[PDB]
Amino acid sequence: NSNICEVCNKWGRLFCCDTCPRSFHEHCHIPSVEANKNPWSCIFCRIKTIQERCPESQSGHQESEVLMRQMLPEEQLKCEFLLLKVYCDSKSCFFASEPYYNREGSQGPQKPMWLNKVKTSLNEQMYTRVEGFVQDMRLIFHNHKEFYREDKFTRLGIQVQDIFEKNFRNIFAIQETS
Ligand SMILES: [Zn+2]
Ligand SMILES: [Zn+2]
Ligand SMILES: [Zn+2]
Repeated sequence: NSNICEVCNKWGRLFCCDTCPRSFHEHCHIPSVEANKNPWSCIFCRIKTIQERCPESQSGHQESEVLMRQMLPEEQLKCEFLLLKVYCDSKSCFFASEPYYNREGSQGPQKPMWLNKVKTSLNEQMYTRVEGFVQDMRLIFHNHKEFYREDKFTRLGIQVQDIFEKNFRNIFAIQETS
C-alpha cells in the first residue's frame, strides 16, 4: 500500500484498499471510508469492476442522454468518483468551502456553490438525475468566472473546470469528437 493519501497526497491516518495499492484518509475517500468491511475495495476498484462486468459501457455516449440518467447506484458511484477526481487536484482547495463575495466592482452570484456542498448533497441523495450533479459542478466554475472578471485569478476556475470536464468525458464514456 501507498504511504500517502491518493487524494490530498499527505500522510496521516490512512485506510488501505485490499484490492489495489491506494490509501485514503477517512473523509478524502468518497463515500467516507466504511467502518468495517473486510476486505475493503476503494472507489477506483469499484469503478473498474463496473467496466469489467459490462465492457460495452465504454462505447461512446451522448452527453444529453448521460445527463438524463437517474441516479441509480452505478450512476451515484460514478458521480462520487468524478467529484473525487476534482478533489485530487490541489487547486480544488479554492472551491472546497463556502465562499464569500466582497470585491470592488463585482456582485456575488445569485446561487453560491462549492465542492463540500456538492459532497453533502451526494451523500444525502439529493440528486435524482446525473444532470443535478453536473449542473452544480459547472455552477461552481461559472460563478467564479463571473465574479473575478478580468482578474487573472479567473484562470483557476478554467483550470479546475478542465479537470472536471476531462474526467466527466472519461468516466461516463462520452463519444469522442473533433
Ligand atoms: Zn487525504
Ligand atoms: Zn482500490
Ligand atoms: Zn453486459
